Amino acid sequence: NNYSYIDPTQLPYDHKWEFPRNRLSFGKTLGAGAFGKVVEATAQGLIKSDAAMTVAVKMLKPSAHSTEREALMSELKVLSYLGNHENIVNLLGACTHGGPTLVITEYCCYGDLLNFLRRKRDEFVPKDFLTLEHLLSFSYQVAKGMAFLASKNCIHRDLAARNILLTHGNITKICDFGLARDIKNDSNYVDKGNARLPVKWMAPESIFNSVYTFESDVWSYGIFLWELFSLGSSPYPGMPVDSKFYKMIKEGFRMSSPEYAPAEMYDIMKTCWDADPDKRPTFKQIVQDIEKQISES
Ligand SMILES: CC(=O)N[C@@](C)(c1ccc(F)cc1)c1cnc(N2CCN(c3ncnn4cc(-c5cnn(C)c5)cc34)CC2)nc1
Repeated sequence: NNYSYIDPTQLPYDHKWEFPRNRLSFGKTLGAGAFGKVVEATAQGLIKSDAAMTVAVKMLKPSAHSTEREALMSELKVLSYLGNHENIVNLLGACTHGGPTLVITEYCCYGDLLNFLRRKRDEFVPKDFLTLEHLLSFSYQVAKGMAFLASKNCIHRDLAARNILLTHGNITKICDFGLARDIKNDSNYVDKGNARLPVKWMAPESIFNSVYTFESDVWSYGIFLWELFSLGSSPYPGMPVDSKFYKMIKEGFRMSSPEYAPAEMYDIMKTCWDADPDKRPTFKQIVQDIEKQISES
């Protein structure tokens, strides 16, 4: 074939990103798991020659298999291809010469939104009080970031309040692109792996058939909205993940409206959870909907 879709993970690493690893000073661990960790760090001279800035640095454990090493490089290449957006945790640099690959991203000083909502829950106002206006703004910003990803033919596959971070100026940023994929060629992705999965955030077709699409990211956005307007409650309260859970989801059980969700935001949630993926809204449509809500506020 003389025309093809360019696979961003096949492109060369662009050395414009390269930063000297001796100019990083690691601080505390921000997240940790089986394969590696993300740490806070000081980067000396990263943007301005004479200034230090705080960054986040993603790194694998020395024992990481080659499956994990290439996945980290692939994530670096996807972030390089996507480009910059206000509502994602942006790539700032990488250390790839010789030693372990380090991926340097923006640091979000307020941490993840799930923990933020839970801390602010008891003083929420339906001073520095969380308000409904904050929640509408966060819903809008995450929709904008996801619309951006979809516009680049990318899916995230783990959208959840725990993977939205908060930084200065009430700006929310989507983080953790380890499972993000460009799906330009086939319009879906079939997960063949065997890791633990975020079942309560997954579309039914992802649970039952391992298929991930633009539309399954939209399902997870609906679950995120329920977390958001519930001020950080866990989804499907009182329902463990077991045979009954899957049966109920398949038969059409859905969560009810959070107490603080405006009717038009619960309306979005319900459409995000349509059993038919074709009936779910796109992120582009969601952005326009929330825009209209904010302007009428
Ligand atoms: C399955 C798995 O192993 N995942 C691994 C463990 C993984 C790791 C390495 C690897 F190579 C492959 C996978 C994983 C992947 N991402 C992450 N994070 C996403 C990025 N993040 C942040 N970014 C930017 N700023 N920021 C600020 C805070 C913060 C916290 N408190 N306060 C006050 C601020 C947090 C972050 C937080 C965690 N944490 C672990």
